[PDB]
Amino acid sequence: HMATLKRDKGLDNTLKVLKQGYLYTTNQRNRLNTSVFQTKALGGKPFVVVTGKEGAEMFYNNDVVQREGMLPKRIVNTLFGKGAIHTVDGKKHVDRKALFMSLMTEGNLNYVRELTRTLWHANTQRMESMDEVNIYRESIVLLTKVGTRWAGVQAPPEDIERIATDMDIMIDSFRALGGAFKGYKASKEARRRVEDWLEEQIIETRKGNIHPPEGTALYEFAHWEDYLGNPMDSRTCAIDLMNTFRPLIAINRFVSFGLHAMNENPITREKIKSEPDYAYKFAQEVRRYYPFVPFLPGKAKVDIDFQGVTIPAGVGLALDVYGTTHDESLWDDPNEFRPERFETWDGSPFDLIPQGGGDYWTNHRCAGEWITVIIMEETMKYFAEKITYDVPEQDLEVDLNSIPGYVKSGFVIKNVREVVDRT
Ligand code: HEM
Repeated sequence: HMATLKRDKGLDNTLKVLKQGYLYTTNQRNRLNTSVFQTKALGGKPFVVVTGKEGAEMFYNNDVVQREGMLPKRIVNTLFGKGAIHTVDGKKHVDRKALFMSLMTEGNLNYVRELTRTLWHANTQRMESMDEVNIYRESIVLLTKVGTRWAGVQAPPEDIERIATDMDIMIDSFRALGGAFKGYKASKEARRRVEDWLEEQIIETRKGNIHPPEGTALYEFAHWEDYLGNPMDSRTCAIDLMNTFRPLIAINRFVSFGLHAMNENPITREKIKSEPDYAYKFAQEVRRYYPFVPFLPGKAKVDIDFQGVTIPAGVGLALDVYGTTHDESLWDDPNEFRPERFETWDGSPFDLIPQGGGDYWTNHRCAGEWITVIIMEETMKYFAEKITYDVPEQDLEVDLNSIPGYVKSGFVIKNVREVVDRT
């Protein structure tokens, strides 16, 4: 019958995972000479790490994989929220996921494109006026304006900076993989403030005291009823409403990385300007190449025969996101930033998985992938075409051994000047 699963042995390898970061799984495959291995982590719990197209296709087979209950409790407490869409499976999930996906119309996607473009255009003067601009921060603030407006949440200009900071702390809060860390309680408090704020909007909308536009997240979520005819309770509704735009705000990570790429590979700036298709390819290449999501947790519902081993019923599963997006058999020279690779990509649901794999409607795949690519296209076109700027000496390192993925400096620019033909 099948072979015995190889192990990264140890009672609990969480510390070792954290020390090796986005390279943990590749390091283990390499040293064990295997495509699939088991490790215990998160308090002695076994997880079988799977990768590649075959790992992704199996991970998103709902007949054999459970996702409910597999996120670390602390990460639910800070990043996603109690009872969030990420936390449910089966009919309850498909029903609620349809609500998220219903927002992703052609018009709403066009709207997010236009918002992003207008706000960057409107921000030029501010940025010229600054001695230096930390792109990670400036983009998170700008994207807070985009995301709240797109979601139909009215956010007073005077609150945007605090909101952005709260979002930042939440987005960062997967850094310990569910373990204790110094910043955990601050992350919880950020979450409580943002949940309280949104809950009030939901209640006021349901009472008829405010009138968000039809088709926005706030409107649609406040009024939605599940397959049994019941609304979300107000707190859960606020939680899932946040899940429509916190991750939009999180695109600031990719904005920073994109400017990093454009800096390291200056030909890409010229190509963004010259080739209309190229900004899309560039955006896709940022998502593939840079680290953000390391892996995703699930559980085997039944014994699964996979790549010559048997994965036992009840054991954890970890889909390797970083490893799949850097798989040398999927991506020629996976550690080269090369937007042109997208000229030949067939659109598979199972290779380009930085925001999950599988199906939008029946799997837990990111609802916001289209938005992410849109926002990145517009933002990179802006920085490539609309302004010039200098990049001072700074710490540009992206440490692959440290979750979460960041440019150490945030990516700082100076001497911003609008590009204007005045002749
Ligand atoms: C900034 C970059 C983003 C990253 C790296 C990202 C990544 C991910 C990943 C890895 C998942 C989980 C896939 C799985 O569990 O199988 C996910 C789920 C989700 N994403 Fe994103 N995402 C991003 C942006 C967005 C945007 C912009 C939105 C909304 C506008 C969004 C909404 C969601 C939702 C609602 C889910 C949960 C779907 C479900 O559980 O069925 N994401 N995302």
